[PDB]
Amino acid sequence: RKEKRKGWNKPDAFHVCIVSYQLVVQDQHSFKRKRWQYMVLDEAHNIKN
DNA sequence: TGCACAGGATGTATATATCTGACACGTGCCTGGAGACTAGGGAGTAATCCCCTTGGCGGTTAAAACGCGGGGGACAGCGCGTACGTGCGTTTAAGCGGTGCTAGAGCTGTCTACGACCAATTGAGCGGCCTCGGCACCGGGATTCTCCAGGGCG
Repeated sequence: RKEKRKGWNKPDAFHVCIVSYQLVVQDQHSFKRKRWQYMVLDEAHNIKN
């Protein structure tokens, strides 16, 4: 993940990113820094709580 | 003449009177033993609330666990030599017996500052709160920093 995040910030290396549900719990501090346009949730019956 | 002896002239442990030191016994003045009054500090209870558990499925991650290569560092063997161990004679100085002192250690009245004990005020310090600027974590990039392969050199 560090190797994925070293081409991350300054330029645009991707038009979309694929991140698992549970990884945003640990990496929430890193993912909250970058601005985003669309964040979509699959099978929302998880987050329902 | 060469020799044994009878008694004095010195030693020497032996037995007796004598000199410290420590245990043992008989007192009387600062201690304990005990009796009564006060009272606030300790034993006991009625909510309480508040964080701390109960029991176990799964999914996933970061940390724990195992496995091999080998590199270098622990470690055994062994020779050296000088640095203390051991043994003499020679000296300086403490141990100890005894002395003349004193100046500071040590027990006792005076009173007098001066701190113990107790009402009245409050304000400075403690419970409650709610923010934002310093802090937490990480990318970007430059910088250093060590690892490995010649090769010019033995």
